[PDB]
Amino acid sequence: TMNANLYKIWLILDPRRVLVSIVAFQIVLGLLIHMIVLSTDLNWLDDNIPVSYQAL
Amino acid sequence: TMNANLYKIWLILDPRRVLVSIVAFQIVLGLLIHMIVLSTDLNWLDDNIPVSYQALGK
Amino acid sequence: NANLYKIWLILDPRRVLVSIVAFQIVLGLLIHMIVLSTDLNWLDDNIPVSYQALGK
Amino acid sequence: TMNANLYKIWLILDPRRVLVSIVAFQIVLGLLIHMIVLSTDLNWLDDNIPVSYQALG
Amino acid sequence: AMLSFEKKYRVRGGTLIGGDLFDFWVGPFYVGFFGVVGFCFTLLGVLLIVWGATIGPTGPTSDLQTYNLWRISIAPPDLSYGLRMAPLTEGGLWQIITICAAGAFISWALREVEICRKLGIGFHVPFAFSFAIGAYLVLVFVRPLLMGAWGHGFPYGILSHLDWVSNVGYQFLHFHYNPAHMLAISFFFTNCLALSMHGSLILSVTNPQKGEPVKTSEHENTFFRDIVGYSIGALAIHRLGLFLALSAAFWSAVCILISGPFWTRGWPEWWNWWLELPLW
Amino acid sequence: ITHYIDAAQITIWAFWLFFFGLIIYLRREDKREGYPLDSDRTERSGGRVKVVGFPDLPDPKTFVLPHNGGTVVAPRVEAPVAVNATPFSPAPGSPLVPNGDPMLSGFGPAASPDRPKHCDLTFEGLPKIVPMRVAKEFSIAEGDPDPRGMTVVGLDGEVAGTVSDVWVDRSEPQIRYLEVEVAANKKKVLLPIGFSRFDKKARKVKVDAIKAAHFANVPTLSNPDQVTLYEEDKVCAYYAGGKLYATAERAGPLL
Amino acid sequence: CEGPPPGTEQIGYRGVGMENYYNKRQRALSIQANQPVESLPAADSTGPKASEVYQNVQVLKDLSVGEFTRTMVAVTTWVSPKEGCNYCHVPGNWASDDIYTKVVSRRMFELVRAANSDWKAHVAETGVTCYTCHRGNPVPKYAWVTDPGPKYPSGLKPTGQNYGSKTVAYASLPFDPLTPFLDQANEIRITGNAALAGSNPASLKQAEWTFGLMMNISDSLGVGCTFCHNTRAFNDWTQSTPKRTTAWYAIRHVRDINQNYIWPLNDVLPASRKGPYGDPLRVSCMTCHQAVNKPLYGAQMAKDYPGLYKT
Amino acid sequence: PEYQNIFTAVQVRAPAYPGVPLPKGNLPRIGRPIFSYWLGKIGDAQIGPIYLGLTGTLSIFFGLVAISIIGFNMLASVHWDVFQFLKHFFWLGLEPPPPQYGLRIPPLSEGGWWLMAGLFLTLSILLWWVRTYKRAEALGMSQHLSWAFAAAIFFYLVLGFIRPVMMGSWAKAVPFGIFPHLDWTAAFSIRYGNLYYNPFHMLSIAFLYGSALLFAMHGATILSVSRFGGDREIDQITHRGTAAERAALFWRWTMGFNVTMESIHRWAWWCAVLTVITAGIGILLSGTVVDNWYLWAVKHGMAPAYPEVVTAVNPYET
Ligand SMILES: CCCCCCCCCCCCCCCCCC(=O)OC[C@H](COP(=O)([O-])OCC(O)COP(=O)([O-])OC[C@@H](COC(=O)CCCCCCCCCCCCCCCCC)OC(=O)CCCCCCCCCCCCCCCCC)OC(=O)CCCCCCCCCCCCCCCCC
Ligand code: BCL
Ligand code: BCL
Ligand SMILES: CC[C@H]1c2cc3[nH]c4c(c3C)C(=O)[C@H](C(=O)OC)c4c3nc(cc4[nH]c(cc(n2)[C@@H]1C)c(C(C)=O)c4C)[C@@H](C)[C@@H]3CCC(=O)OC/C=C(/C)CCC[C@H](C)CCC[C@H](C)CCCC(C)C
Ligand SMILES: CC[C@H]1c2cc3[nH]c4c(c3C)C(=O)[C@H](C(=O)OC)c4c3nc(cc4[nH]c(cc(n2)[C@@H]1C)c(C(C)=O)c4C)[C@@H](C)[C@@H]3CCC(=O)OC/C=C(\C)CCC[C@H](C)CCC[C@H](C)CCCC(C)C
Ligand SMILES: COC(C)(C)C/C=C/C(C)=C/C=C/C(C)=C/C=C/C(C)=C/C=C\C=C(C)\C=C\C=C(C)\C=C\C=C(C)\C=C\CC(C)(C)OC
Ligand SMILES: [Ca+2]
Ligand SMILES: [Ca+2]
Ligand SMILES: [Ca+2]
Ligand SMILES: [Ca+2]
Ligand SMILES: [Ca+2]
Ligand SMILES: [Fe+3]
Repeated sequence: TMNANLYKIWLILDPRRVLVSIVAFQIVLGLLIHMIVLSTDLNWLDDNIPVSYQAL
Repeated sequence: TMNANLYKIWLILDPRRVLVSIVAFQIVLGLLIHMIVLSTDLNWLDDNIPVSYQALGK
Repeated sequence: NANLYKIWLILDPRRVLVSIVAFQIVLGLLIHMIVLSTDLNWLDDNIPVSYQALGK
Repeated sequence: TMNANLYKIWLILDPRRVLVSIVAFQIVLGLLIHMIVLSTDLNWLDDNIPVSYQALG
Repeated sequence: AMLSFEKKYRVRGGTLIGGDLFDFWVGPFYVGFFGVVGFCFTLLGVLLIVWGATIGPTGPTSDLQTYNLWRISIAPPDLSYGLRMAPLTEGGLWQIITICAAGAFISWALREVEICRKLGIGFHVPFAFSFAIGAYLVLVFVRPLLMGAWGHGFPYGILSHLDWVSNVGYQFLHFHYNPAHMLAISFFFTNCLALSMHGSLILSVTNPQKGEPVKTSEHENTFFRDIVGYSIGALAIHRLGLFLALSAAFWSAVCILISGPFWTRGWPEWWNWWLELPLW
Repeated sequence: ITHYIDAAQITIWAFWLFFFGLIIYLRREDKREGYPLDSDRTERSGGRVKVVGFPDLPDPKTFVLPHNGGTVVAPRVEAPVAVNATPFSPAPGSPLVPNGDPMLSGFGPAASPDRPKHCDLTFEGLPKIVPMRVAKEFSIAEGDPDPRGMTVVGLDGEVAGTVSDVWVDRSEPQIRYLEVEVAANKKKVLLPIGFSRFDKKARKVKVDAIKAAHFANVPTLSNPDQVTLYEEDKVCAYYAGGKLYATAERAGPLL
Repeated sequence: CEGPPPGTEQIGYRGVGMENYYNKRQRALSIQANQPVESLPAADSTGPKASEVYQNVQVLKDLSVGEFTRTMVAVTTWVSPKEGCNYCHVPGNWASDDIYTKVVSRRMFELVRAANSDWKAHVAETGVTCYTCHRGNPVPKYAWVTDPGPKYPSGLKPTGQNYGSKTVAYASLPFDPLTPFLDQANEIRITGNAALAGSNPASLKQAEWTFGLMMNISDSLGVGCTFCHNTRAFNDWTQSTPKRTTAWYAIRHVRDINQNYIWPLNDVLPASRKGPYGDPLRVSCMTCHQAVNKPLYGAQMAKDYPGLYKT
Repeated sequence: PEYQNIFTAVQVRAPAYPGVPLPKGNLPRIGRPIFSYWLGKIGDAQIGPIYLGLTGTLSIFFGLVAISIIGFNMLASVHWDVFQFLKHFFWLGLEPPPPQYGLRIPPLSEGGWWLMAGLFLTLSILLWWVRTYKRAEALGMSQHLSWAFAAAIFFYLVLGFIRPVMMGSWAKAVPFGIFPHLDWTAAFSIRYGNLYYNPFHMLSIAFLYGSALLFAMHGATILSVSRFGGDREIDQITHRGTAAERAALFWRWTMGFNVTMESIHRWAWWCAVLTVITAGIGILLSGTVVDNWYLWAVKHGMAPAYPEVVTAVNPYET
């Protein structure tokens, strides 16, 4: 349920500073999540799938 | 049971300074709570459910 | 006391609210962290079941 | 669906600073991604493919 | 000899002790009462150091006596002498030289006070020098006293006193974890950064690029605001540098004062109060 | 094989060579003010002998002042300036004694060089140090008392006057002088912040340097709305003379 | 925080700074906590040897029956005083070895006898009893197992360090030096014997493992490094104290105890006596010394029990 | 009593200074300056604005990546447990790769994160060096700061990069962590036979002590003549005042010689810079040239000798 006057938020919070912060937060959050997953069983880089590429 | 004049809280506290603080706190609390849960038996990433994906390659 | 309301003639209502809000959040975090450090820990107690065991 | 008035974003964010920050971000990302992959099974420098050159000596 | 602007400052008076008796210069040096007293302590101490080098630890005929500059060492007495005076050849020489040094150091600072009085300047320099004296006195007086023997002092030898530091440090297994020591080092390091920052900025605005005029206070503030978003100010940088240097000396004295008198175990184990807090 | 010479020993010796060269460099830079020295050897040699020590003086450098302020050279030949004092003893190394009333002698801690008769300038070229009456964009920081209207007391607690204005640094905002309207003669004189302690609750400025009656002789400004370097030093030196001269006990000694 | 004055002892030559400091009040309470249990009255040393009276005596053969019984009473107080004789014995059958505690105890007798007779370079004439380790507890309070450290996610290999661990006296040094040095026998020396580079392949990381072991050794004996070293030259035996020579043999002694006495008992010890890696609780410097430079402050207990010596 | 000029008793305010205008090609500064009353008690109350072009933006990005890689691994080493991360923070670290990998890029699971943190902090610092150079260029100032910064970068580079490469192994570099990097410091001295006997260690100490000596002297000297405007060193240098005259005479009368208002900052500059120059050389020579500094000091006749009051039989001989 959203309000019909929700657009008035841009009379309160600076659009410029909000946009910059969002892309900064999302970029940092995305780096963090990729980091967490690599450090777990879900790692898709060192899983040797489809094959191991390190030949003897 | 809230007070009818509770809206008057925005006559005392700046709505703008309040909104930024809630967003920052909620982001950090969210990050904090996720990490605490990952540190326990509740971990949903290293639990090998549904399967262990590293076994598939070793 | 009947004249307790005059406390707001002495102490700034705006900083007291902020101090109460700030103090309560830290205290809440502190108390959770204390309880989670003891036998009362409800997250790593394998209750209702151990989910790491479920994956072995 | 792209918006027809999206161009007005350059009325909000400074075009020069945006350009500078993208270049900076991408140089970092490029080095970071190359290094992560070099620390994994996908490494293409020490994989002895097509041969190991330290063994010819 | 005098600086070409110096003669108009060579005023009579402002002594703490001595008055007209010793109120004179010897070349550049001001003497005064504490100049005379300090000179005697100093020449004696230096000559007794050289005499200790002449006879060595076990007499001038032994193979341990040496004038090698790194190897000369005058050592404090055995701990068994406690707070008593040892024989001159068994550490008492060290004990007399220590008193000369303290007297030499304290006389130097009081002479500085008389010079400040002549020049009508603040007393910051002798006040700051007192922190160095205090640290020396913590090392040779307060800390030995609290532990009960002058022999806890360090020896007077260019390399031999590093052996003292080494073995005292490792009595606590891993002396790096001393909290006052960490704090003091932070001050020593921060002081060095701040000093290079200050020296660089003054030389760079008074010696600008060729063809440029001397730069301004506005340049100085702008320059560090441009780099770190803050400028402390040309007065405050001198406030900061004094605070950092004195803090480094103070926490030095604290960090050795607590090592023995107020703590006897390894220094890492001190941090177990943190680890054992009921939060984790 | 074995060799006595090794790279650590070679390098440490190389450092000493660098370091002693550096020390001589630094000692040369140190002689760009105050040299050659005033000695009695230069007097008796009829000026043939200049006392400079070792190393000798560097070749002169030039400082280019902004806003067409001219050129400063260092080292420089400075004209001897008379010393308003007579020797306590004729023997070398003896102090001197100020002529007349010491406060007014310009000697000892009352002394100062003759700085330039112009005003230090902002980057934009305005007089840097000015009263708040002129720099109307300045204000007192909220939380601190306004010194204007505070009472100025001398070392003996007597009322010297009232703070009539505050002189600020326009380049790096701070109070540099208080302006004191002296009760005795109604003249307006500068008071350096370095000589001022605020007693905020009393709204009093305490000046330990001089007595209330000494405020009558603070050097005066040629122009009431700016201050020259020359006047800055004359003002500060007059207060500083009080540290040694303002009372008898201040001559010393303690014992 | 502690209060002055500390107790002090000079170790080296004056001014070298080899000095020990300790807290007088903690020493007094430690001395109270390291009291030796008074020895039993002497028994008649005559009559038949235990080898010919009892049915399954494999170690204490030459003791008289009196000296043998006296020994059984003593070990009960030292090891299992709450449980009594039947901690190690099948009720109604003293000869039976059909309980794991008796099999372990038999080897413990050989452990102690080997210590008292063959390791005097370490334990001198003081020696050890069961009490030295057990202190009236069946399971020694200060036994150890290989420490796995904190949990990591599956994609990160544990470092074995950078963690607040009591084992290295609360440094962040490698926190399990016991397994590589007091169980296995990894080389502890890293200092070179030549001024110039060219012949010392030891590494900085080996230095950190060695440093971690020395914290543990020092912490186990309640001493600083200067108890055994002149720290201007850690490697130089000529500037070390005789305690360093003693410590050298003690390291080899500890290795012998774990490899040859404790480890072969692993299969017969219950799972409760084993660490997460399946290894048995075993012996370090702390197990006997318990933060004292000599166990029990050098109390001579073994000398009153002839059965605690070989042949 | 007197005013010591330690705290500003009465602060004044004026609209924030936006900074000296920079030549075309420099980006506009960013930030709306604020005033801190409490910063204004000890120094300048203005915070901001700041310059941030491509160099500093690239620098900060590299630096945030580096710092986060470190922190992530610290948190991972207590299994994401934030409370244990706070408990153990001073002990946690990001560890260099094992020696078995030499100078090759090691696996993500065992040292790859250290090498990435080291690479990106190093690039972050190098870009910060360029920033210090550019900010002086845009103001028309000489490059003394960037020269001194280069000396610090030299030492930093020797510790973590130059020496490990010379020694053929990242395992010989420094771990990222509070107490872990203290372990490294002590272990380094142990391994190389007591760093006290390294002569460049001795020199580096002389210059580190000298920096505190010189700033105590200079810091205290200037405050004592600040009553004469001595803190305004630009105009005291171009137009010697009684501040600069009284300062020199205090020291001339104390110890027989003195410097100038300009040249003390040269003494200060060189003392601070030589601290890290000699430190780099000392570390650069350890392991590469000298393996045991004590035995090197013995060899050149420097090590003190003492009467023998303790001694130990070497069980390896017996
Ligand atoms: C692996 C390395 C990794 C490093 C990573 C770094 C990352 C950054 C990379 C990029 C680096 C870029 C470098 C700068 C680029 C260009 C900058 C520029 O604008 O140039 C124009 C620049 C400006 O021109 P200018 O007209 O002079 O303008 C000056 C201004 O007007 C105002 O000038 P001023 O009036 O203030 O005067 C300037 C100042 C000049 O000072 C400096 O600017 C440089 C300061 C030195 C920095 C480096 C430290 C040196 C360490 C030496 C000790 C090593 C131990 C071994 C000893 C070996 C030597 C023998 O004057 C002095 O201080 C005189 C110094 C005299 C030297 C010592 C005196 C004795 C010498 C020997 C005496 C004889 C021996 C026997 C004697 C016998 C009797 C006893 O040209 C210069 O003249 C200045 C040169 C300085 C720039 C280069 C050097 C510093 C920068 C690199 C430092 C690196 C440190 C690493 C050391 C490693 C260990 C050895
Ligand atoms: C075993 C534990 C569960 C789990 C349990 C929970 C629970 C329980 C909750 C979350 C919630 C969240 N989880 Mg989780 N979470 C899991 C796994 C993940 C993983 C992952 C890689 O595995 C990720 C990236 C996330 C991410 C997130 C966020 C989307 C969200 C908290 C945002 C916040 O703090 O906003 C703070 C920012 C603000 C308040 C500013 C205002 C909000 C703005 C306007 C909206 C932003 C988008 C919004 C969060 C969308 C939520 C949509 C869906 C309900 C997810 N979860 C696992 C499987 N997660 C929370 C949630 O849904 O919140 C609604 C929540 O309560
Ligand atoms: C026995 C162990 C129990 C438990 C016992 C308790 C107890 C007991 C209490 C909490 C309280 C809290 N617990 Mg807990 N808690 C458990 C598990 C959790 C977990 C988890 C991951 O497992 C989380 C994230 C939380 C989170 C929280 C918060 C909802 C709350 C603290 C708010 C605060 O500090 O306000 C401080 C900030 C302010 C006062 C600011 C002013 C008002 C603000 C702006 C509005 C806040 C809305 C408020 C949170 C609404 C929620 C009330 C519901 C009844 C929960 N609990 C387990 C199951 N928890 C407290 C609580 O319920 O408070 C009412 C409390 O006393
Ligand atoms: C003379 C030798 C000494 C010395 C000199 C020296 N150091 C120097 C310099 C010099 C001359 C500089 O010019 C340079 C400097 O700029 O100082 C002001 C520097 C410096 N010395 C530094 C530190 C330093 N120096 C040290 C030592 C020393 N420096 C010496 C003893 C040490 C010690 C003792 O170990 C340290 C820790 C830095 C303060 C600075 C170099 C800074 C740098 O390289 O920065 C880039 C690196 C980063 C990691 C950037 C990270 C970004 C931050 C995390 C900020 C995040 C911002 C973000 C936008 C926030 C957004 C959040 C939103 C929610 C708002
Ligand atoms: C408190 C911050 C720092 C500091 C500040 C400080 N030091 C100061 C001052 C100040 C403000 C001065 O005004 C004063 C000065 O005049 O400097 C030029 C001084 C000074 N600080 C000095 C030294 C110095 N300060 C040091 C440290 C520090 N000083 C701090 C870290 C150290 C260190 C770290 O070791 C030393 C080497 C002198 C240059 C000078 C004081 C000169 C003086 O007092 O002269 C009279 C004494 C002699 C000429 C020699 C006396 C000889 C003795 C009688 C016999 C020797 C006994 C001695 C104990 C033997 C030591 C042997 C071995 C250790 C090698
Ligand atoms: C979860 O955490 C978040 C994300 C929230 C953020 C928190 C971060 C935190 C808390 C970080 C804490 C960091 C701390 C405490 C760090 C302490 C660091 C210390 C004390 C470091 C001290 C010294 C380190 C040194 C000297 C390292 C030097 C390393 C160098 C010079 C390495 C260089 C490596 C290079 C150049 C590699 C090149 C790679 C090549 C090119 C060779 O590839 C083949
Ligand atoms: Ca894959
Ligand atoms: Ca899962
Ligand atoms: Ca549960
Ligand atoms: Ca390939
Ligand atoms: Ca480590
Ligand atoms: Fe300065």
